[PDB]
Amino acid sequence: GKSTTLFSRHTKAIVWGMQTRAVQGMLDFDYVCSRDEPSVAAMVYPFTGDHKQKFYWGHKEILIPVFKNMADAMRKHPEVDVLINFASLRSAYDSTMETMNYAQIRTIAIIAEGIPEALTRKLIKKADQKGVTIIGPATVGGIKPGCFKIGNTGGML
Amino acid sequence: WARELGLIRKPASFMTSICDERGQELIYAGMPITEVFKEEMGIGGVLGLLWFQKRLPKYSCQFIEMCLMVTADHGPAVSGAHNTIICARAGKDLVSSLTSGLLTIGDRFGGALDAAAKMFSKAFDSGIIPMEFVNKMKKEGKLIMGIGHRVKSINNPDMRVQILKDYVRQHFPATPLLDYALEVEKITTSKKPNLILNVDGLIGVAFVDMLRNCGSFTREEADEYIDIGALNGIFVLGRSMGFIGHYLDQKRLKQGLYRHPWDDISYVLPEHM
Amino acid sequence: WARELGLIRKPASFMTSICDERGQELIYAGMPITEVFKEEMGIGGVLGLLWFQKRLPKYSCQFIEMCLMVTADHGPAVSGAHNTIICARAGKDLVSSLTSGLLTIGDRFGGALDAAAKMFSKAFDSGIIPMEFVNKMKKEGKLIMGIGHRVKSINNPDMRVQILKDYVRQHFPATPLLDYALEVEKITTSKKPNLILNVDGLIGVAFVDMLRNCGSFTREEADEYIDIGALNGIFVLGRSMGFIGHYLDQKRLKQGLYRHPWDDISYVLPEHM
Amino acid sequence: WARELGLIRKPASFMTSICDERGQELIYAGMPITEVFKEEMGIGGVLGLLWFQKRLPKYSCQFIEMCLMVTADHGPAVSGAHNTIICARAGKDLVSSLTSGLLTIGDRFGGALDAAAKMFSKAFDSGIIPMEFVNKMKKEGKLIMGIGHRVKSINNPDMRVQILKDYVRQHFPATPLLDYALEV
Amino acid sequence: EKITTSKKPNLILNVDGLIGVAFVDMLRNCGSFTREEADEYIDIGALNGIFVLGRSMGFIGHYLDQKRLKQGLYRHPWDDISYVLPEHM
Ligand SMILES: CC(C)(COP(=O)(O)OP(=O)(O)OC[C@H]1O[C@@H](n2cnc3c(N)ncnc32)[C@H](O)[C@@H]1OP(=O)(O)O)[C@@H](O)C(=O)NCCC(=O)NCCS
Ligand SMILES: CC(C)(COP(=O)(O)OP(=O)(O)OC[C@H]1O[C@@H](n2cnc3c(N)ncnc32)[C@H](O)[C@@H]1OP(=O)(O)O)[C@@H](O)C(=O)NCCC(=O)NCCS
Repeated sequence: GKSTTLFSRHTKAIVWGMQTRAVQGMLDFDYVCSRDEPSVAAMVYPFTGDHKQKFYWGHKEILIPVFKNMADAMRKHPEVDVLINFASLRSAYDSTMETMNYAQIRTIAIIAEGIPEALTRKLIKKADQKGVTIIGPATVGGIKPGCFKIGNTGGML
Repeated sequence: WARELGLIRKPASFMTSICDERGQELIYAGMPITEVFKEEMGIGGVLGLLWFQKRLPKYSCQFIEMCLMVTADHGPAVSGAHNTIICARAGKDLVSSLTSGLLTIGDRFGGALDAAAKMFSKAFDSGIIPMEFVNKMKKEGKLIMGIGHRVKSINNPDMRVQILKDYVRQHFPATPLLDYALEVEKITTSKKPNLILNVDGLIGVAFVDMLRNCGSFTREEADEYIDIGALNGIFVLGRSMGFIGHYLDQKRLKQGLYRHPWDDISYVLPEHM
Repeated sequence: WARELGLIRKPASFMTSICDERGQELIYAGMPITEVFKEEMGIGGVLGLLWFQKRLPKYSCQFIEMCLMVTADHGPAVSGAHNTIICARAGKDLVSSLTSGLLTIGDRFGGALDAAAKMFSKAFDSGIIPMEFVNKMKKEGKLIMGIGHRVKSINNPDMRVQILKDYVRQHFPATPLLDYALEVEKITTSKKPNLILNVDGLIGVAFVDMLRNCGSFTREEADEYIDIGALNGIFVLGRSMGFIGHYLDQKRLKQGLYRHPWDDISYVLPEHM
Repeated sequence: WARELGLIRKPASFMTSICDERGQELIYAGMPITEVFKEEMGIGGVLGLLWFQKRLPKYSCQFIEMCLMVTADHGPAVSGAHNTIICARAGKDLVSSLTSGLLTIGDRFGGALDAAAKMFSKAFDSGIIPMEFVNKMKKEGKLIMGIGHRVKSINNPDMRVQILKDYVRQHFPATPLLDYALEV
Repeated sequence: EKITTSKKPNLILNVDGLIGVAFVDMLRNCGSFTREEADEYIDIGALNGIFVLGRSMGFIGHYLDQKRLKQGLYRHPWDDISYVLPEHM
């Protein structure tokens, strides 16, 4: 299940958490890398209803929807394969337990810092049982220049 | 200079998908104003444009004009026209008198337009009989919105309900929710003659029919425009003509300040607080 | 019971010469609602009945519908549409959003509908040549209301003042005040090209001309309604469609609460009070 | 004449149990205006008289005045003050400016008063542990009205909730809701 | 007031006039206003503000009281109206 090409030039992600600065940094990276399509499909923040956040692609503006429940985010958007999880250290474990059992997700990225060791042990166990690739705790993420950037890897533009 | 030079990039709020004003022509929803006047769409047509952003058919634009002609003034007794007359007699101006009349269009006066659509379409998609919908609504102790009227009855009917019915029977294809509402009306007038299907219920169910049985609204648009409140706007924009008429009339009769005599009050104060 | 059997004689306030709601038919000005719909008078016809209490001719009713179509939404930048958008983004409701936008239509926003009619009709009834009028409104400060634009100048018309001007010159019999206003605009276009006759001035002078040149107004009701504010009523009832459109649209794009960032404020507080 | 010689009858609407304006003195709730000014109650005292129809104690009166002092202006960035500035700049007048700024005080602006009263009273009279209440609200997926403030923290206080907290701790007898609110 | 109370005995200095002249007297007799601000604030409308802010307590009192008495919708009966419509428009 642990594939080789994690991120490519045709990847699209689902962000978990109201992280408009990080998503706009990712969209600026994907504009700078001469990439045709943005690498974010939708965002998840469960504390308000669905809407469309407005983000900046190059010189122009586009819209990225924000959902409340993860089930609608997986149903409406099946082309994604990577879920970035900006949840806190106390709400990332349940978020990953909910998010691993979905179909289209091929890799998750737990950017939180301060997870319990028993919780990340159960998380690693379910991750190797399912076959997803986990880039988890206490990270800033990864960056594949020319293709993809996870969160705020590297810093500003 | 940096924006016109094009090297700054600022995030604009206020998305507003209606009425692009800049440029060589005042574009409405998507249609320029010369095309609006050339296609002869009336104030119902520009209501369809500005509110729904869908160019409506001609039997629906005329129905919107019929709604704004029927939901005009209904006398000065009712509470909104009463507040407009009180403020115009205290000599203010048009926007404050019309506005202090418009801040009574709530739930008991004139804001049944949306609840008599939400209720009648929530009891039609979970399909019950009218005789059980009335039983449920009395059992819960809540008022069937858009079924009651203070002064009109079946022995004293309001004619503006009949003018809309004789239009929505002919030019409207496939209007079942109106038939459902008429069934509930006669079920309730069999018991009490006071409870007559209002214009504030007939316009609600006829607008749900006009949205979901004519074109250009699928099922999420035509329920979003009920949940958002696009049917209260029909009453507010229709009754603005009556409230401005009452301001102009009380300004032309040169009436004085209103005082509301103490023989109509009965102060019921505590003893010694 | 004593008034029903008739021996009390209490004096009644609220004189209201409009819209007899009682009885069996909803009677408008003097004409029932069935005659209103049978004689095919639109919302301009019921505006002539409710506001002016006259049976307006069929060109004038269509002209009032034309005015309420051009004085609809004119972009969300303006003060009233901005207030409606801020109240809709604070999640309020339709009547408080539209109402708190409608409390800007005073003098600086929406006041050119009435100021440019009182000006052009005070300086036409005083017998003043257009060059003397332009020079009289020069020595006293006082920029001429209803004249001016920002882009659309000449050989580049307003294209919604042209529709109204075409309708008035084709349909109105004996229109002297529009011709006086066009002489004033021909004099003042020589100064700057973008001093074209505004739409807020053209609706004012065409409305005053319609009142004092069509039938059933003498000349002393025909400027009583100008003094009272029928033109302010025309602008408020026209722009209510645009403000309700802005409420529904900001409710439909699901916008959040507005904050107006401190980069655009510049507090100029005193030192220590 | 027919009611002055007392023979007719009239049902009178508008019951109004506040401020009898007739008679030889402007009576408030039950207390005349000379007693209002002799008993030296501030505007909190007449807020208690007109709104609540009780003569509130003199610590609750100063607390009502303290609430009307801290819920005064909080900058013109916020939406109601912004609408008041737009209507004043369109040159209207005081009552249309203040009124079209007042018609934003709904649920997202200024509704946190009634919302945080009713939420913390529905989570206390149906008694839950505070740790279970915050988990219940997180599980349902809505925020708690009361708590917030992006600038201040436990490091540096707000200094306008601090003065209110000082007043209720130094004047209020038997305050369980505040204690419960602090717990959360 | 002394001059005009001799014509009719009821013409006394009203509360709505004593608050006005005592407020103007405060602004132009106490410190911190010069004399060009203390007649600017009267022209701007800072005396309407005293009435509106004072009367807001009474109007909120009437709202809370009419909500607490469970009073229903008002209709204002036709025997208090006297419609004076035209004959047939
Ligand atoms: C507007 C309204 C107050 C007029 O009703 P009304 O003539 O005053 O009737 P009353 O409130 O005086 O009488 C109450 C009785 O009639 C019942 N009733 C009155 N209106 C009712 C209604 N729409 N639906 C169900 N029951 C109603 C009450 O349940 C009560 O029943 P009871 O005999 O067992 O006690 C009321 O019908 C209503 O709120 N309708 C919904 C809002 C609306 O449509 N407004 C438009 C017309 S103003
Ligand atoms: C001097 C200069 C700036 C003035 O330009 P302008 O277009 O006339 O600008 P203004 O604001 O003065 O025009 C206002 C005129 O329109 C009138 N006007 C404006 N608004 C009006 C309104 N609503 N109603 C009626 N009249 C109005 C004004 O009263 C005034 O007319 P007036 O001359 O009778 O007083 C212009 O001539 C210029 O650009 N000079 C520089 C050229 C040069 O030498 N360049 C260097 C060589 S390379």
